[PDB]
Amino acid sequence: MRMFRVTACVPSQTRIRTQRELQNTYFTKLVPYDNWFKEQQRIQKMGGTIVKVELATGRRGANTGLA
Amino acid sequence: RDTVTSLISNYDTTGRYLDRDAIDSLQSYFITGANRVKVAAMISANAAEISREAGKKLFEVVPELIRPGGNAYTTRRYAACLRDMDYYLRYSSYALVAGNNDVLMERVLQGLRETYNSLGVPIAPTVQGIQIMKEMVKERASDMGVDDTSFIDQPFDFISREVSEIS
Amino acid sequence: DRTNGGSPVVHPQQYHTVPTAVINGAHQRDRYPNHSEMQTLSTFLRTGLQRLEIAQTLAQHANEIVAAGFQAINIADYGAVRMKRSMRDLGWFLRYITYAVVAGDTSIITVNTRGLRGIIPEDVTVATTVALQEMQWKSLSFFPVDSAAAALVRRYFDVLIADYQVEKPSDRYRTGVSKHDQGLSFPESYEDSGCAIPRWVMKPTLPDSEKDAVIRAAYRQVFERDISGLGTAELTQPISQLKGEDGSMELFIRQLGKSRLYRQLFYEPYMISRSIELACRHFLGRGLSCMEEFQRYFELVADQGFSALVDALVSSQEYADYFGAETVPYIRGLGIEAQACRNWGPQLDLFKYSAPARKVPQFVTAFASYRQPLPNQHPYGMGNDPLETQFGAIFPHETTNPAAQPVHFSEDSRRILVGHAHRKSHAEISQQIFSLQHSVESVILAAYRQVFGCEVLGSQRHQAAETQLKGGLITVREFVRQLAKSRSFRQAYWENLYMTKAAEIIHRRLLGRPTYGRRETSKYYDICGRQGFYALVDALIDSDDYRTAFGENTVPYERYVTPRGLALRSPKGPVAISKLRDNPHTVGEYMMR
Amino acid sequence: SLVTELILSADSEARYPAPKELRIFQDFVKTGEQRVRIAKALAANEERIVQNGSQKFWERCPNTPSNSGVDRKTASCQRDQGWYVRLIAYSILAGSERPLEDIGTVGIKEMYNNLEIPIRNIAECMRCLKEEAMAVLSDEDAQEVAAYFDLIIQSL
Amino acid sequence: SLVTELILSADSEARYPAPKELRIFQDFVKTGEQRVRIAKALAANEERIVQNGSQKFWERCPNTPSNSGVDRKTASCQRDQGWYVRLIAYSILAGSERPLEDIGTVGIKEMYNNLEIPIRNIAECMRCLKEEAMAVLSDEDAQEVAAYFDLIIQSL
Amino acid sequence: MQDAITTLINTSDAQGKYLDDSSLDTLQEYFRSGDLRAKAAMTISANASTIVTKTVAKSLLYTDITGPGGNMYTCRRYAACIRDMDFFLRYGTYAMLAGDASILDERVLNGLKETYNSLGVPVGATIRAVQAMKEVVNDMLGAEAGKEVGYYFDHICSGLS
Amino acid sequence: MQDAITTLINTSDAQGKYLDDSSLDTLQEYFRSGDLRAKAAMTISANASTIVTKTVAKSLLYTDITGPGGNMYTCRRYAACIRDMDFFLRYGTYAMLAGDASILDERVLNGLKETYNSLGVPVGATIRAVQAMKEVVNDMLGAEAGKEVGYYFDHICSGLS
Amino acid sequence: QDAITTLINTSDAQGKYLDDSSLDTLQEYFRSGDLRAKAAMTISANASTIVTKTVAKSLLYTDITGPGGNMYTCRRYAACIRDMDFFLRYGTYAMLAGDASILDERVLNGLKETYNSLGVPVGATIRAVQAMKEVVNDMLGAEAGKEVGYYFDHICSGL
Ligand SMILES: *[C@@H](C)[C@H]1/C(=C/c2[nH]c(/C=C3N=C(/C=C4\NC(=O)C(CC)=C4C)C(C)=C\3CCC(=O)O)c(CCC(=O)O)c2C)NC(=O)[C@@H]1C
Ligand SMILES: *[C@H](C)[C@H]1/C(=C/c2[nH]c(/C=C3N=C(/C=C4\NC(=O)C(CC)=C4C)C(C)=C\3CCC(=O)O)c(CCC(=O)O)c2C)NC(=O)[C@@H]1C
Ligand SMILES: *[C@H](C)[C@H]1/C(=C/c2[nH]c(/C=C3N=C(/C=C4\NC(=O)C(CC)=C4C)C(C)=C\3CCC(=O)O)c(CCC(=O)O)c2C)NC(=O)[C@@H]1C
Ligand SMILES: *[C@H](C)[C@H]1/C(=C/c2[nH]c(/C=C3N=C(/C=C4\NC(=O)C(CC)=C4C)C(C)=C\3CCC(=O)O)c(CCC(=O)O)c2C)NC(=O)[C@@H]1C
Ligand SMILES: *[C@H](C)[C@H]1/C(=C/c2[nH]c(/C=C3N=C(/C=C4\NC(=O)C(CC)=C4C)C(C)=C\3CCC(=O)O)c(CCC(=O)O)c2C)NC(=O)[C@@H]1C
Ligand SMILES: *[C@H](C)[C@H]1/C(=C/c2[nH]c(/C=C3N=C(/C=C4\NC(=O)C(CC)=C4C)C(C)=C\3CCC(=O)O)c(CCC(=O)O)c2C)NC(=O)[C@@H]1C
Ligand SMILES: *[C@H](C)[C@H]1/C(=C/c2[nH]c(/C=C3N=C(/C=C4\NC(=O)C(CC)=C4C)C(C)=C\3CCC(=O)O)c(CCC(=O)O)c2C)NC(=O)[C@@H]1C
Ligand SMILES: *[C@H](C)[C@H]1/C(=C/c2[nH]c(/C=C3N=C(/C=C4\NC(=O)C(CC)=C4C)C(C)=C\3CCC(=O)O)c(CCC(=O)O)c2C)NC(=O)[C@@H]1C
Ligand SMILES: CCC1=C(C)/C(=C/C2=NC(=C\c3[nH]c(/C=C4\NC(=O)C(C)=C4CC)c(C)c3CCC(=O)O)/C(CCC(=O)O)=C2C)NC1=O
Ligand SMILES: [Cl-]
Repeated sequence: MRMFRVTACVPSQTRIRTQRELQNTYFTKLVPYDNWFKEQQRIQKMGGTIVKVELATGRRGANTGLA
Repeated sequence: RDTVTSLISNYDTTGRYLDRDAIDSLQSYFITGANRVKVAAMISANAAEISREAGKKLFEVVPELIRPGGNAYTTRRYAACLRDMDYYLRYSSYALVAGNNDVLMERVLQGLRETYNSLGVPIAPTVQGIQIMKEMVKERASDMGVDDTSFIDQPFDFISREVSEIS
Repeated sequence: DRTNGGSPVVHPQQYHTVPTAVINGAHQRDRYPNHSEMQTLSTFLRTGLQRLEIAQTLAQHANEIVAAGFQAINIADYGAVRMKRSMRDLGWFLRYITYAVVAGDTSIITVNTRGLRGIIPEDVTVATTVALQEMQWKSLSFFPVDSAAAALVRRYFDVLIADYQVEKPSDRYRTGVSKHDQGLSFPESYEDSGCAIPRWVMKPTLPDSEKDAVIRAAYRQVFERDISGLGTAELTQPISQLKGEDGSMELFIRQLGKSRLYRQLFYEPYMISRSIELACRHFLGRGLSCMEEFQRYFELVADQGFSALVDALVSSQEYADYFGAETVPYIRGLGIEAQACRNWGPQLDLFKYSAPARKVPQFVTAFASYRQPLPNQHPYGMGNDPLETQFGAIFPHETTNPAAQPVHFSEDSRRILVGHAHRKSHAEISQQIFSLQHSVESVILAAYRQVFGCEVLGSQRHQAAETQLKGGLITVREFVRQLAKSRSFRQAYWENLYMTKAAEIIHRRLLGRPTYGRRETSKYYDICGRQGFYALVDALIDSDDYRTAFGENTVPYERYVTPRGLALRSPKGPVAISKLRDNPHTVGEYMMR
Repeated sequence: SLVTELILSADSEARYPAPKELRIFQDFVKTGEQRVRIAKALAANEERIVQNGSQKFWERCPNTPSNSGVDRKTASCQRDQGWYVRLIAYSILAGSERPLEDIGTVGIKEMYNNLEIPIRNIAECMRCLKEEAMAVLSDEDAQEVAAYFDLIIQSL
Repeated sequence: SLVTELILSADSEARYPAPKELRIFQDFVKTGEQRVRIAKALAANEERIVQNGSQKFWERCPNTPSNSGVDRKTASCQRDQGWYVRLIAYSILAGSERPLEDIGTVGIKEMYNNLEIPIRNIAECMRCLKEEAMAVLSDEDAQEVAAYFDLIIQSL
Repeated sequence: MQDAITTLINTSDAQGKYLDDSSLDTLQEYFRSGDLRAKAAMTISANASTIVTKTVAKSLLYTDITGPGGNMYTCRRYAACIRDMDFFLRYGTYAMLAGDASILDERVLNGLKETYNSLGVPVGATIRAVQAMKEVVNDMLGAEAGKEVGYYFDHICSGLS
Repeated sequence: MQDAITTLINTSDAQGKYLDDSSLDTLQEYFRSGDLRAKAAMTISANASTIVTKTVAKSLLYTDITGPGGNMYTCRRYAACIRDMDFFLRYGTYAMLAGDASILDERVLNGLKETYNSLGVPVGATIRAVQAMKEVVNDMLGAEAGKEVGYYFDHICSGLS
Repeated sequence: QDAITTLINTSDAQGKYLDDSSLDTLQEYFRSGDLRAKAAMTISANASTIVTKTVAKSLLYTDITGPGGNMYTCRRYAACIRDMDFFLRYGTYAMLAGDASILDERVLNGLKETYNSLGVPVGATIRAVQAMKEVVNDMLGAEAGKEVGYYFDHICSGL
């Protein structure tokens, strides 16, 4: 299935992480196509600066066979 | 659901339009809304004092709760009980703004007895402290100048009635 | 008044000892404790000599310790109650120091002391820390300070003073995730008392064994157990993509969810709603908060399948807020975050490892039926309602497939029963009566078919009562009582039965109707518990309802049932509930005018 | 239906249908032709049976709500008479009065008391309808229909 | 078992077991050694009591479906005899006829009438096994086994 | 319970009319199958125990269901199975003579799957046994009346299933 | 009502053989613990009311579960709690004497959790009362019979928890 | 909850210092703790061999491993083995704690409902756990085997 290689840093603005709830924000992550719209919207909702979006798997203009 | 949305939903489920009894009740709620917002403001300004002093008065009248047998003995349980007091005060203030106990129905009485029986929390000191909170908000509302203390009487009584047992 | 979500047995941890913390760690890693955890336990049990004797000497000299314990306050100005609480607090602090010394952990001190700065009136905090320092000095004064465990007592007193000097620590907040989700607050004392849960974070540069530990914890979160030892966890492409620099823990959680292993475990044996609840456990670490959350999930599954539900759970705001990108989901229970009362019963039955043992979806039933009136149910739950067949005491087992909906009925509450009298007619219900159907023999047989819903074997015949009734020595009522006091009746309806279930089924066989409420059921249960089986049989036969309905010469017959009984007795539906619409016209087929 | 009475009689005492129940069954399944003919005749002349019953009913007892001038009340009365003689046809076909009972004469009294129509007026109208059923049917068919008309008469 | 009869007798009157019931319990747990010995003997010689029972049961009443030439029916008869002597051993260990009744002698008549085997020939075969149980067991043990064999004779 | 005349009457009554022509020839079909239905009921009533005997001998005997650990071991369990078969055959006779499967709905198949699953009575083997009973009754009543009673037997099997 | 004898017979009977040597060792164990089980049951019968008095004294009194608004308030509820405690004592004794807890499993623990959740009876509190009863019987009997009956008391708690 | 937690819970519920009998109970726990730990280590190093021997002596060549049994269908066998490992390791947890609370909170609650829903024989489970008690006894020694068979018997009590 066609994948997105996405690097983004999503900051927290509504919670203070005490010592363990802190995880990371600068993630590079392979994203499936059918979820990337919702992941882009989610990390835009939380307030993340998306610095790098490329097509990891699949080609451009695929009429079929892309999944 | 506040009074408005509850009454509207009832008439929706029976299919009637608004009759004059509903218009009178809605106008009554809209007139009482100034007092309701005033009480919400005083509550938001003195909530920590009200909840904590009600806990203190309850532990004075019910002495056993801070004694070692009681389920508010240590400061962990003491802080948990005072946080429950803040919970009751906050959702009773929500119901005071709304004028309806739906908020209490879905967010206070949705399993409170099950939790308090699972943890061994005594029900009747909880409702006694709820009544101390109600008398406290009643008296500083009367000092504030609100003659009608009927509105602030109802959410604490509803929580007490739904939580308490049957003697 | 409202239906019950269940009050499960909960053990809230007030602190941690040394053995409890080590066993908690080993348990939360799903392994035997290892050599360093072994050294933890064995070294603490080695110091147990010194710890127990420290507690011995402190408890022995406690009176003088608190007698010895800035501007010193006046007794008369402070108050008698406040002086009493000062002395009580001081003895309490010393007791908790000895508790910590024996337990080997200052978790009890730190949990119970850290947020005490303003609980104590905070104008006497200088007096409080001076008194605690003087207790430290005295406790060390009669416990020789050269190189002994007086260093330990100094450290524990120092930890107590350091916890007490910590000012207002912020309560933890479980913020509401939607308009239907209530936000919750959480004291830090309750957070620090709660059992430590490992936070398995997978970074791309971790060693292999740490990565495999994170994989195993991902299996334990999602598949509820370690599947890596089995060859079913052959997911070499997802694991391999996860280990190196790509395919992070969120993508791996999604790949675990959409795998056919997860479908075989938590989607194939379940209906959609129970599957949604289990997915909520396995991908967010918590159960359904509210009904509207379940509406969202159920509609989404209905138009897009369960894999899209997994995609939506792991793609949600709450998932990235708690578990982010590379943190394994963890179960969010009692001390981990603040708990809601709304889903207390279902979520504590869901976090338990026996959550797949329940098939009927616990969250939706509780959430929906709280917003509904009381159900038609036996007062001691639905397991006490037998199956309305001709014979056989068929009750729902509490353990085999628990489909339990607990409900509190009042003492005066009465069950609505569907009577056969108002229904049907007469000469339609007087065919099932069998008074004095005039032959004696038929009346013996019908009294059997009431007492035991089918005709019984010869060894179960009460032939002496047959001879008595054929001779006219006893009437029909006494014969029915003798059949209900026969041994085979006791075996059929009293021995292999829960006692209130036994009482209810004997009431249904001897009265022809279910009980109404806690009046009747309470009286029968009290009778059969303080007096026994034959006493209940005699009290049911001599019950006024038996005399009003069945008199003395009439065999008992079924008169009332539960509405579920008629729903069983109409599998094609009820007769005429609204006029049918045979040959209707719908839009589209009409529009092609 | 009489088949249902035979089965519930064979049932409720846990036994197969006795030879005598089968004998009544063969008698009924051979009288079914006459029952079908009676029902067809009743369905054919229902309208005029109701009109003539209303004629005799309004002649003999005119102090009823049906002839108080309101056309809707007498439309309801016309339809009630038609429904009752339809139930008579149903009980004719079924061989027993159970259709008549379970459809029209179980809670009949409280029904008409809620509708405030006096019981004896309904009984008078049913006597009229019984006479109309006599006048349009042969003697055997008149007896078969009049048994169920008497069943209604008892029920009021 | 005798224990289960003592508990169920203590039950159904909502009272703790009497001194007499517990006295019978002490006597039984003393006799348990002899009862285990009887069970071991029956389990040791099951094959030969079944063989000799078949021998004399065919020598007395040959008008049975057993010796009708079908060797499968003979195998079934041998297995039934073995199951019933095993049930007797179970009653010996339990000290009550509860294993004999609950597994063996409640639905004797419906089972063997459905199986078409006539009842009293099984009664004869059980007399035959009773005589063999006399022939191989000591006198107290023989009487203890005889109680349950007579219970079987009552059952058929 | 309901029969063929009763359910035709009730559908027509729900529509608010008399018996229409289609229900009329359905009622003629009933009124001409009645004599063979009564004779089939009489023949079943003459040989009920023999039918159960052949049924168990061909479907349940000489299996693990009758050996130790099986459902039909411990003789009273065999008797309970035999009495359930008597019930199935008697109520199939009731549904055949009635002409409607209603009596099976209100007195047999209600809660029966729940009852058998509660007792551990295997339901697939019970379906096999009821269809064996269908073969036994098809054997000596003939095809036609055998087909008529096998319809209600298959309804029993569907209700168990 | 199943006991150690009847459980042994039923596992031997489901397989279809006689009781084997290890089962006979278990049978001997029951046959030689019978005397102390009877002596313990006689002592429990003599002192059951004293047990329940002591049990409620050390576990259920002087907590606000007993004061107003408790589950032990409204004196019929106190009598109900005492009557339930008597039943747990009697049925733990019945399970102890017979050797297996089948009477507990079939008479008490099947649906008592649903009943106590329906009445609002605090389940953790009644578990605490059962183990207080276990400790009381431990105190007035000794170790051996004490642990033998505390086995089934802990079984009651497991059926509750 | 270990033995220390239950002891301090009683003492704090009655609101006193640790009493001499309570200190004596802690003494028995603390100075039997070294043999408890040693038993824990060798139970950790030999858990697989114990489970093997216990299935061999209690659960093999009975008709529950045969067709139609509960340990037919190899995944059910692996589930059976894993249940035995869970019972061994949680009895070890309780042995190290000195209290049966980890059993009551993580094993015995949830187990009877699961086994009765899945159709698992309770009797075969208890005979397997008692075989485990015998095997650990044989490979450990009478005292350590008795101290861990107390918790194995608690698990059998909850079944
Ligand atoms: C004083 C009020 C009494 C008291 C309280 C007490 N409560 C707990 C624990 C909890 N309380 C709650 C309550 C709520 N959750 C909700 O969602 C709502 C509505 C907003 C309420 C009221 C919950 C869920 C818990 C569990 C822990 C948690 O914080 O999530 C305790 C601690 C229990 C323990 O022993 O650990 C206490 C002490 N105790 C008394 O004695 C007073 C009568
Ligand atoms: C339609 C024929 C009748 C009807 C339906 C109705 N259902 C609901 C709500 C729900 N229905 C379900 C059902 C299922 N859960 C499953 O897992 C499966 C899949 C096999 C089914 C069929 C559930 C869980 C709900 C709740 C979630 C949801 O609302 O979507 C409603 C709404 C009830 C409410 O209060 O909103 C309705 C109306 N109602 C009728 O009158 C028809 C006869
Ligand atoms: C021998 C003493 C008599 C006899 C025996 C005979 N039996 C059968 C067949 C069966 N016997 C049984 C019996 C039992 N089932 C149980 O559960 C119990 C345990 C308490 C018993 C005793 C059964 C069920 C059968 C059927 C086969 C099976 O087990 O599946 C036969 C053969 C009948 C045939 O042809 O099917 C025979 C011959 N016959 C005599 O004449 C002796 C008096
Ligand atoms: C026989 C073909 C199968 C079989 C049967 C079997 N049944 C039982 C026990 C019961 N059967 C019933 C059934 C009914 N109750 C009703 O009212 C009706 C009509 C709706 C039926 C059919 C009931 C209630 C019981 C329990 C009480 C009683 O025995 O009377 C058993 C006994 C099982 C047990 O442990 O008691 C058995 C063996 N078993 C087979 O193997 C056949 C496939
Ligand atoms: C005083 C008139 C008599 C007396 C009293 C006495 N009572 C107790 C202990 C208890 N009494 C109660 C009472 C009630 N609970 C109810 O629900 C009702 C009705 C509302 C009543 C009256 C309770 C609950 C207890 C238990 C203790 C507790 O509250 O936890 C004692 C103490 C006995 C002991 O050892 O606990 C005493 C002495 N004594 C007399 O001499 C008078 C005749
Ligand atoms: C006592 C230790 C605890 C307690 C008990 C309590 N229980 C009830 C009421 C009932 N208890 C039962 C129990 C059983 N049913 C059975 O068949 C068996 C015997 C095997 C048992 C144990 C039942 C059925 C009832 C209901 C009786 C009724 O309908 O009145 C109550 C009273 C409930 C009420 O509100 O009246 C109480 C108080 N409560 C505690 O706090 C103790 C921890
Ligand atoms: C033969 C190719 C190899 C071999 C075999 C061997 N097997 C056993 C013992 C058992 N085998 C099983 C197998 C299964 N049970 C199932 O349910 C399934 C699914 C169909 C399987 C495959 C079991 C459970 C046993 C235990 C016995 C029992 O049934 O209770 C043994 C004996 C081992 C022992 O220690 O006794 C042996 C020898 N041995 C070889 O050398 C071959 C490679
Ligand atoms: C084996 C000796 C016995 C046996 C076992 C058996 N168990 C299952 C299935 C499960 N067992 C559990 C139990 C637990 N899981 C845990 O994490 C814990 C410890 C905290 C326990 C106690 C669970 C939850 C299951 C469900 C599925 C799973 O495999 O995890 C099976 C399979 C049952 C089935 O049909 O799926 C078996 C065979 N069965 C016997 O007959 C032995 C006596
Ligand atoms: C570590 C054990 C522990 C302690 C000591 C503790 C503290 C505590 N004392 C408390 C309170 C006080 N301590 C004190 C007194 C002291 N506490 C001290 O240690 C000293 C030396 C002083 C100053 C003289 C006072 C005046 C109060 C007022 C209580 C009230 O507000 O009504 C409370 C509140 C509950 C109660 O009234 O019982 C708590 C929770 N809670 C714990 O868990
Ligand atoms: Cl330390």
